[PDB]
Amino acid sequence: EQGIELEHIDSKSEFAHRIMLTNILRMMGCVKKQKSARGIETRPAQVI
Amino acid sequence: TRGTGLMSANNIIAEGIEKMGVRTFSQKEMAFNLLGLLTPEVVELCQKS
Amino acid sequence: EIEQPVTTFVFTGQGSQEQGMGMDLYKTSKAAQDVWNRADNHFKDTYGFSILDIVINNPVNLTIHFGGEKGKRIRENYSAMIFETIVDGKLKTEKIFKEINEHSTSYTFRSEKGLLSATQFTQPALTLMEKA
Repeated sequence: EQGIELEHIDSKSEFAHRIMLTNILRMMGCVKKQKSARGIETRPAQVI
Repeated sequence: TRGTGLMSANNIIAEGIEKMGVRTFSQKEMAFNLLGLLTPEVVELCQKS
Repeated sequence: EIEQPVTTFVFTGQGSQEQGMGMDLYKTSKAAQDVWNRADNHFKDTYGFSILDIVINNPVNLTIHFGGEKGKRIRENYSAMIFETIVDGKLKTEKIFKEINEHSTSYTFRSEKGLLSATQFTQPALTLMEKA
């Protein structure tokens, strides 16, 4: 996102924010759910 | 992190930023830095806190 | 109240074990559930595997992971598994699980055809089927 100040924030930025935050939380949540579903308490995934 | 090592609007001022006593990184350098966080020692550190 | 005719109970050895054994009883009997569960909880909490899972699904390979504070406690229990011999008056110590050290992230049990017939799992599995 370049040349997008406060007053320019619209569809691209709201989508970019989905990729780069909301769906990273979702991604982490999914592998949490999959591990717990199989009782995997002792193989944490390191998130860089 | 200087891109593909070609002429960027960011790369052309990197040498200038370094004149401040500050370090910019090749992608290989930054990859090494990051792969350094998957060493057994810091993997175990992440598990503590 | 009348005694049953004179009875002797005989308990079967290794070689008889079968995938899914004792699990019909596990569904229907409170008494059996409590036996299998007490045991399953013991194995999961101290050695990081389920004796029920092994009896039910008879996996070919099973790998124990030593991640996080729960995983290191389990790894200690694998390392603390020793031979208590008494030679020349003094005690000496020998590690079952030579591979598992302070730097081990996992240990894997293997078997050609299924872990249920590797004696270390076979014995508890058979014992429980019978005790239940």
